[PDB]
This record gives sequence, C-alpha cells and structure tokens, in this order.
Amino acid sequence: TCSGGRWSCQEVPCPGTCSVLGGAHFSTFDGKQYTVHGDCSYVLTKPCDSSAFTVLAELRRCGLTDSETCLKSVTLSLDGAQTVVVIKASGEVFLNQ
Amino acid sequence: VVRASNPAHNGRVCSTWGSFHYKTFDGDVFRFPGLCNYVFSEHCGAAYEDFNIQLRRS
Amino acid sequence: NSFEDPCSLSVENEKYAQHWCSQLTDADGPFGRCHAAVKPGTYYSNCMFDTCNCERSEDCLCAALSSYVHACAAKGVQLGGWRDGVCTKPMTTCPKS
Amino acid sequence: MTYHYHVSTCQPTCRSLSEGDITCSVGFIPVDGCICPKGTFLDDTGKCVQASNCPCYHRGSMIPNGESVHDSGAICTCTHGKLSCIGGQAPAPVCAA
Amino acid sequence: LLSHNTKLTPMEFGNLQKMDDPTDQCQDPVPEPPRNCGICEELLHGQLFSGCVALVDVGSYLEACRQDLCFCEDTDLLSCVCHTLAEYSRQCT
Amino acid sequence: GIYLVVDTDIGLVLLWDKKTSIFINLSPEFKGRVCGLCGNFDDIAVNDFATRSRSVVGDVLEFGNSWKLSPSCPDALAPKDPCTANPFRKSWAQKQCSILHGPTFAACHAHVEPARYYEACVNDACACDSGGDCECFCTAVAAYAQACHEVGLCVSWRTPSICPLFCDYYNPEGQCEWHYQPCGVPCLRTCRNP
Amino acid sequence: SILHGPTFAACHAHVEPARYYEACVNDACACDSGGDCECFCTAVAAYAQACHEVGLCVSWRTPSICPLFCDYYNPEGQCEWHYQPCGVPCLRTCRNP
Ligand SMILES: [Ca+2]
Repeated sequence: TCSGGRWSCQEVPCPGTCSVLGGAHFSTFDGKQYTVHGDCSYVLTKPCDSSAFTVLAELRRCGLTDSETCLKSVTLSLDGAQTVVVIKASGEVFLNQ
Repeated sequence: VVRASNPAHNGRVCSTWGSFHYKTFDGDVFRFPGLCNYVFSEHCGAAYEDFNIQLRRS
Repeated sequence: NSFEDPCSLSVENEKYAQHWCSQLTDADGPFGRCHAAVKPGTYYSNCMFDTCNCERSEDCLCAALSSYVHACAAKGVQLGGWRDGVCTKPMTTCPKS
Repeated sequence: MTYHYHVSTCQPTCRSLSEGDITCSVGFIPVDGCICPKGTFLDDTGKCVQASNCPCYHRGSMIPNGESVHDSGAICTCTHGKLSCIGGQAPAPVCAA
Repeated sequence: LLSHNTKLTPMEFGNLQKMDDPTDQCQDPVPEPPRNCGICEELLHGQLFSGCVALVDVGSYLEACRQDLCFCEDTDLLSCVCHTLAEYSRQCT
Repeated sequence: GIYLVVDTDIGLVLLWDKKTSIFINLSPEFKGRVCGLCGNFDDIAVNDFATRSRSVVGDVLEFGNSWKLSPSCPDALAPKDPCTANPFRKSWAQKQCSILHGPTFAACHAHVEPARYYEACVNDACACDSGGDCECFCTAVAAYAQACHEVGLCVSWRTPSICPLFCDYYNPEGQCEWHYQPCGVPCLRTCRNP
Repeated sequence: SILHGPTFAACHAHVEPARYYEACVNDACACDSGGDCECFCTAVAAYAQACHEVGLCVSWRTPSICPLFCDYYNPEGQCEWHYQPCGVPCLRTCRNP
C-alpha cells in the first residue's frame, strides 16, 4: 500500500514451485536455477525428518553424448513407501507396481 | 623454434573421393557410404573453434 | 559439469535455434503479453541449449515454448494461438473424437 | 485385427519379443475371435504392427526408436526395433572383490 | 575407432560423425553384404606409378580402386577408375 | 597488492582495484539495516530488488533507476546486446575469455562457478569498443581471480601476455624486493604492523 | 597525444613525430575489430624504437600505458628480469661468453 510516497508491504501465504524442464534444467522452490545432466534416479523433494512424501525423478542419458538427458519417469512415494505411484514418460501409471 | 625438413606430409591431409572413400589425417583409409550431412573436420580441441567443415552427398 | 556450447558446434542448428527460440524474448511476438509476468531469459537459454543439443530439435524447442507458456498460465496470462508457425503437429494428432 | 475360428496359441506382443516370454496358460481350450494376423504383433496401444514397428525395451522401459541407453559403459541405440550396442555386444561386467 | 575400449567399424564411426539439419531427418546407411565381385593391378604396380610406390603404400588404394571398379554403374571399366588414380597421384604429390 | 583497502572502525571494509571494481565487506551487525544497489543483507536474494520506494520489483531497470542520487538525472534504458551490436569483436571476446574455461582456472572450477564471470567477460569485451579492451578483459578476469582467491585458491594467471603487472617498477635503484603474490601476504611486517 | 607531450620531449629534436602520430591516430580509428590497445602500443613502439635507435632511451611504458610483464620471467624465488629501454647489447650469455 502507498503512503507518504513509500510502499508498505505485508507478506501473504505463498506456495512454492519447483520445475524440472528439458530433463536437465532445475528451478528450486526458492528460485535457484541450475542445469545438471544426470544419469540416475534422484530425490527431488522430501521432508528431512520424515517420509510422509517423496518425489523421485529418473533422469537418464537418452543420446549418444552425455549431455542429452530425458526424464523417463517420476515416482511419488507416500507414507514410508506404502503408496508408490510411478508415472512413465509414455503416459503409463503404475500404482503399487 | 620448430624445425621440419621432411616434405612427406600426408599426415596433415585428409580427403574423400570416389565411391565414399575417406582418408583420415592419420592415414586410415576406409569406406563409409553415407549420404547424410557429416562433420568433415572441426576444431574441438579448444574452447573456441577456429574452423568447422561439413560435407553432404547426394 | 563442463562448459560446452552446443550451438557453436553446428551452423544450421544454431540458426534454427536462434530463429525459433528468439520469439520468447520478442516483445512484439506471440509471447509478448507475458514479459511483465515471467522473465523469458532463462526460458530462452533453455530453448537455445535444448534445440542445439538434442537430436530432435523441434521436440526440445516445443518443450521449451510449452514450458514458458505453462509458466505464463500459472501466472494467469493466456497466450493462445502461440503454435502458429511452429509446433503445429501436436494440434493435429489427437484421437478422432 | 482379423477374425479367426480357431485360436489355440497366444497373441504375440512386442513385449513378448523384448522379454522373450509371454503371459499365457500355454494349454487351453481353443477359442475364436479377432486377433492380430499372422506375421503381426500387438503393441501397448492396441493395434497390430509388424516386427519392424515394435518398439525396443530396456530394463522393462520402452525405448523409442532413435533413442539410446547407457548401461555399464555401453551405449545401445534403438533402431528399426532392435537395440544395437556400440562394440557389438556388452560383455558381462565383472566387479572386483 | 575406440569409443570406450571398443573397436569401432567404419560404418559406426561415420554414423557417429553425423550432424543433421533441423527439419531434415536422415536415415543411416544400411550395411549391405558384399556383392562377391584386376585392371588396377597393372597400372598401380606398373612403372607408371613406380616413382610413387616408395612414398605412399598402394594396398589401400588398390582396394579402393577395386571397390570403385566394382561399384560403378557403367561398363567404362577402363575409364571408371580415374578417381582412385587421381587421388593416389594427389597423395603422391 | 593491486587493491586499495579502506577500513573503518564501524565494521566496513572496501577493496578498490583503482579502475572499476569495488568490494564492500559488511559486518553481520548490519544485517537488515542497509539498502541500495547492494541489497538489504537479510540472506534473501529475491527481495534485494527493492526500490527507493521500499517495494520489490521485477524490472532491474526500475530498481536501478530508483536509486539514483539526483531525481533530475535521466533514467537509464535497456542497452543493446554488445556482441550483437558489435559482431566483429565477438570472436576475439570468445577467444580471450576462454581463459576462464581452460586449464588456467581448472583447480577453481570446483569452488567458484565461472558461468556468470565468463558471460560478463564476453559482454564487456564486446562492449569495450571505445578504447581499452585489455582493461575490460583484465577487470573481468580479475573478478573471477579474486573470487578464487577468497576461498583459499592461490591460482596464478597473469603472464607477460595476459594482464602483466610491473612489479619491477617499484624496485629502488639497485634493489630487487617486489614480487607478485596471487594470494598476497596477509601479515607482512610494516611500520603500522611491527 | 603521448607522442606530443613531455614523455617524448627529448626525442622531438631527433625524430619527427608527425607521421608516427598520424599513423597512431589512423590505426586507433581503424582498430575497431578488437584489440585497439595492441594497435596503439605498436604505433607508439614504432616511434619509441626510432628514438632508441639514435641514442635516446626514453621510458614511456607505464602500468597503464603498454605494460610489460617482466616479472613473468622470474624463476620461483628469483628477481632478475628488468625493463631496459636502451636494451643490453652485451649482457653476458654462454653464446657470447
Ligand atoms: Ca534481501
């Protein structure tokens, strides 16, 4: 809000957004951006002190060179791996295998 | 100071001829009947590329 | 992480990437109504790198453009009609009905 | 699919070609109905395609034609429905004590 | 020809050196079996190229001339081996 | 070294390379109590684009222009792309700043990311078209060199062809004492520090 | 203007700086493709060499005007290399013992 020629600002609840684009470009919840071409399954997000949820990404080299990475699957694990959903790049969804 | 008195310099020459015959800089002679666009020779040994030559057949 | 520049490895690939990815940063283009909401510099860099690097250049270009469009939609900006000129194929591939 | 009066064998699939094994009871009372014609295979989509159109599979994951995988230092590209590896064939990896 | 301790064939190496156009997807050449097919022996081993044998080995160019003579599409067998001879002369120079 | 250090008793240190580079070191006692083009020092980087009106904006131009001393000074505009407006220099830039990617700084690549330093080097070399390309290049490389030195990496990069330093200029008649130091001499004996 | 100031005042009576100044200005105007400091250093070093040839050894190089990295040639722990305008025609070497 404007007052006396200056802006007075109040914080409001604000959801965060992480993004994995192109199989190699990562943008974290805090806005940090980087680019690593992985060849494994990696832990995207997870509580440190618990295992209520866990998101994994299967970033694999999909070309002749080592810098062509594809996101082949995304794994959502819930309640200590008691509910595992694997979504593949082909659109197939596997609930509990 | 670099000295060179041997006129034989086939090691610095690469060529293609005839029915897809390729001779590399190191003297290797092979046949690759590819009709696509290929990198004939490029300077990948440095951060900045001085040259990049590509050839295409039909 | 090395310091490769794929666009420098091919003249035609660099030309294609520059011609089709510069629409992200074009203020008077299909994506010009979003420059105030989302900064397109990172998306432009991703577009250039992906188009120059991956074998299926059109697929990676379309992925970068779609990622920018999705970010704009998340910010509340609609960029309908952005597939005219490139990425036309997915519009004519869904089932009969 | 084409109708058949006698169906005593089991329907071949691209996954059957990949894994080399099929999910079937081998011996059952012959039935009738529309099946994939002889010399044709059924993919995950649900249409009958020739052996030259069946996708490659690695670690149970579908590899599109033109894509490549990296296993134990070997690069295997999927072309014409077959996974051809650089160097002929990947030797059985040996791990030290 | 060594990707990672693996002896690459000329086909594999040539396909590895591919750089395609944006909208032009190209199919790699199909490896064909040999067709089971000596003019070049007279000239290459003759005195006409004698002053060139001592500097450039002729075996590779002999095989190249045989391939060119066998693979070319007209029965000008005397005049269908000019390219390999010209290349050998260039290498000799 | 090449730096002029202004030290204050309030906890403020300034390193000045005497040409274009300033490094302001602020003690943790000033966290959340500062403002300007250097941010507000509260460990959050997104809100550092706070204008003089105390509102965080997304436009870098607006945030920068809000902090000018004189309100009557004309506002800055977005500059042209240097390597696009001056293509004939681009190659030279890419050939000169490749020192930041070669074996010269190879030991530092694991401790300081050279991407932004390389980009700044190339852009400055492209835009240094009015005289003094070597000064632009040397400042751009010395920024990364100082970043490497701050984390304990004594990397030597100045050759007689790449940003030479005339140490012998400081040698008195018949003397040889001055030597180039990459990490410097933190505690060297002097009159103020006997 | 260094070719007209106190730096080369002593040489002005022995080498005319007219054509050297003109070449300096023309080269600095035309050195627009990158590396104008090299052009300027060469243009001034031509006049410096002309001055030095006729017995006048002026010290014109400063850390801001065409510096010379003599210290680069010092071995680890040594300090031997110095800038000489006159040069040292008969320094002692083992090719001229
Ligand atoms: Ca802040």
